[PDB]
Amino acid sequence: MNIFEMLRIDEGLRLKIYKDTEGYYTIGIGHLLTKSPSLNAAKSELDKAIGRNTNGVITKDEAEKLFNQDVDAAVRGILRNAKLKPTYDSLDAVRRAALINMVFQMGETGVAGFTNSLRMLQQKRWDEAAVNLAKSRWYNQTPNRAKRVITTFRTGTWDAYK
Ligand SMILES: [Cl-]
Repeated sequence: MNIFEMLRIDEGLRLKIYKDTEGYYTIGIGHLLTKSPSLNAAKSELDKAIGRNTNGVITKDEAEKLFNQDVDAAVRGILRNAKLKPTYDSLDAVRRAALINMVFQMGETGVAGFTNSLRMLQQKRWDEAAVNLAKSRWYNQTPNRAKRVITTFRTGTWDAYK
């Protein structure tokens, strides 16, 4: 198991424009297109992202390419962020994948807002961090995916994904 397989399980794969759990226009492996309610603004972003006239449909390779970019952007955003970087550097490899997962889903800003939980992860107080992470909108809205991520932080193994 690795970050790519983990995120592919959590996000799934759709080759046609769809709406996410928040109701936003998305495509591929969790690639957010726009928060705008316009399906046209969505198609326009999509064509911009792919570099061709897509009419809302992409191929598997195209989905995979967006996915490579998104993962790369996520890690990098973590490494340039004063609140995230110290937590990331402190963790083992499996738990690093859990943090990349949260950032891919909610963005750097959202994650940087879990101040108390990050402080608990740095200290390696696993059980305590798991309880604090669950007191969030994130956990209440996407509880099955949140439990998987939280279990990963708690255990430092890929058990929740096997
Ligand atoms: Cl893009």
